Amino acid sequence: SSQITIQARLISFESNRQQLWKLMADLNTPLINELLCQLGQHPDFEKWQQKGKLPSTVVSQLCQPLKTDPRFAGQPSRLYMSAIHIVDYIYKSWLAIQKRLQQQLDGKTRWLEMLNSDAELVELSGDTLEAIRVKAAEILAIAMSLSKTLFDAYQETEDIKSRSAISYLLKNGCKLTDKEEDSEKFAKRRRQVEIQIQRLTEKLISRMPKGRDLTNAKWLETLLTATTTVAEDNAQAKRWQDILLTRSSSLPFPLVFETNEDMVWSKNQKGRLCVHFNGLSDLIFEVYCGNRQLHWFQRFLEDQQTKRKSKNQHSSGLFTLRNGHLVWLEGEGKGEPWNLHHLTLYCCVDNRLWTEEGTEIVRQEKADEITKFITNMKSDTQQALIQRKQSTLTRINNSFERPSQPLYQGQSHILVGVSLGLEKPATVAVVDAIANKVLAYRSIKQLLGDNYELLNRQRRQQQYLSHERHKAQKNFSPNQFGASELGQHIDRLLAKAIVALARTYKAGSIVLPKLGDMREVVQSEIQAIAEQKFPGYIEGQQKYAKQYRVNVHRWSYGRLIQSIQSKAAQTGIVIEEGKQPIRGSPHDKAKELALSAYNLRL
DNA sequence: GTGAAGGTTCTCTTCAGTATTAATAAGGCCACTGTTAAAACGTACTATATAGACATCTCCACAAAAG
Repeated sequence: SSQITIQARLISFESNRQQLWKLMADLNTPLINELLCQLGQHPDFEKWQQKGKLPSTVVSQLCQPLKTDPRFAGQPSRLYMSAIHIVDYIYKSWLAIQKRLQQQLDGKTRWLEMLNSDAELVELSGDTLEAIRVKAAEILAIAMSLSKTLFDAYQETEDIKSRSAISYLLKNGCKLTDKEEDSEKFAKRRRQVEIQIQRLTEKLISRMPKGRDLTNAKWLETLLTATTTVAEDNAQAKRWQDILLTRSSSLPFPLVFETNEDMVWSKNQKGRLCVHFNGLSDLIFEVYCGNRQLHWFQRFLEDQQTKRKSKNQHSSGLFTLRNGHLVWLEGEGKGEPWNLHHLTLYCCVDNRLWTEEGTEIVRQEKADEITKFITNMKSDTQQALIQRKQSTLTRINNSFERPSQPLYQGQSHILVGVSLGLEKPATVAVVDAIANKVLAYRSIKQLLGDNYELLNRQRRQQQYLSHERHKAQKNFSPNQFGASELGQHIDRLLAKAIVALARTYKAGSIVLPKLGDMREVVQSEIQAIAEQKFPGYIEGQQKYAKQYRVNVHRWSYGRLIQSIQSKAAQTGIVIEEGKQPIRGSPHDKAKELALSAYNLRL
């Protein structure tokens, strides 16, 4: 996770900002909207959902006739390209989501079929429980990936004895068990799977990507319709209401510049770094950044100047800058939108390209990938692709003469396990795995140190700000706020503390748990309990454990994992994934998480 | 004639998914019975511990006959 974003304000005189706003809002965003509409109507759309993959070129092909439609014709080539990238990534995202959800629904539907109680397994096997227990002992002795191997063994073995023995073996977590099945805990575990299947089935009714209408013409024409026309029935009037409540999108889609050299850097005579974008060189924007990021923007000019001095004998494949996003940030107050909103550039950089040693890491990664490509790839334009790839492979050998910082060296036998929990967001154990000894624990309080008071602040603000929103909603007041930025701050403080401890003990890796989807587990567990406690009373079921379900939906385990992954990559510490045990305290969970990831190395 | 804008391709994704070890629970009012200590409280079949109205025997003092 070595890619990170740095940002700066872009400043320019009003006519440059107005011209860019009108390009984005009047042409580029309407084009994106049109591409999303046409792409969702394509005759292959239903087979793209089955593959879960979009064709590499279909957005580019749809955009070609639109580039000369009077609605969209006025744009530079890179703005059409940006619109293509926006639309292509949206569907690459959405088709990947739907594909995995469909696989989850199919997987659990098979499990629901093969989850049979011992009373059902007796009939469906025709064998006594001891007989299927012995047959499961044989099938386990052959399947010795074990879970998948049993799922593979189940499907084509139509022999109901072995098929039931696999069912019995899978019910217990791929192992034998002597103890009797508690019939109500089984019936609950069956009911959980039905709820999960239903909730997956409902999630697969997701909407197609909606776009951003900045005119909101549909709202005003619906208002005129609903006020002067009789609704033909309740369903038309409901559709009218649903439109009238829909909020207006203020801001256009950002521009995306996937060619780092489509940002051209310079220093003006007042000494400020400046940038202009390919196709819009007349609009000079001035960089206004914090000094904590200035060294990156200075590097972008130095990388640009280095390759010009070498007459392009360097490769921009090793430019520290990777891509840019050009974004309008919503301004407070009033004005024309190019005056109200603040133009902001977000630059992706790869942190390894800062140093010379890290650049050598990237160079070999580039060289191996391109040598693979050239070997596997072998038309005129496809031969031109090979020649560009071969030019890259030649030019990445030329050095940028970057700062030298020796790479981190961590001991392979020292690991940090990080236990994640709802009550204690992180707990760490430094384990010496060949010694099987814990070198150090730290609690959440020791990780946060002097910041530990922020953790009670978060809980207190989450309560307070929720209640103030609840009160504000009843007044239709816009003053609705929350603690997300404090929560993000805490997760970043924890990430830095964990990695600093890992560096201090020379740990080779940080071990993080494969939590899965905690929210759908908790939500289906609690619903199965509540349906027994409040039969036929839906509101009673939804009130049951409401605050626990809320707490689990706020638990930011993904954001914390992501923050740890970024900080570890910036110091070259390996991340490993392990299985967090359910037994024990957060300290013991962290220790056994660490040691299991060591033993799982094969 | 260095700089600006614009062109071009990048493959296949029949793969990934489906199993545990699971925590005390996460429901709150209303009324309505029915237990469950455990506190408050009428009164019984007893086990003694006296207090004192009476009955009893004993020791000592007086009239009739004989030398």
